[PDB]
Amino acid sequence: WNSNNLDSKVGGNYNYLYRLFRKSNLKPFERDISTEIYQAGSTPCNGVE
Amino acid sequence: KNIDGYFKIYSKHTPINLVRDLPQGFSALEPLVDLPIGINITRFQTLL
Repeated sequence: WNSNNLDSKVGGNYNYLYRLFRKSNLKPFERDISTEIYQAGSTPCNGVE
Repeated sequence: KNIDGYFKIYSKHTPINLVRDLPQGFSALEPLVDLPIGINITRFQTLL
C-alpha cells in the first residue's frame, strides 16, 4: 500500500537503503545485514571507501 | 537438520557394552518435536 504520511518525511529518508552495486546476490530464504563498499577491480574497499 | 528454517532433533537411546568399534547393528531414530524458528545456522559447538 502507498504511505503518504507514515514514511513521507520533509527532510528526506535515510533509514531505508537498497543494494544496487554489490556482487553478492541475495538468494531466496536468506538474509544479509552486512554494510560494505562495492569493489571495482583492484583496491578492495570493504569499508575504506 | 535445518530445512527451510525448521530445526529437527532425532534422539534415541539404546543399550550397548563397548568402548569403540561401533557394531554393525541397525536402529532407527525417531523425532520428538519440531522447532520452527526460521533462521540460518553455519557453526556449532558442543558443551562438556
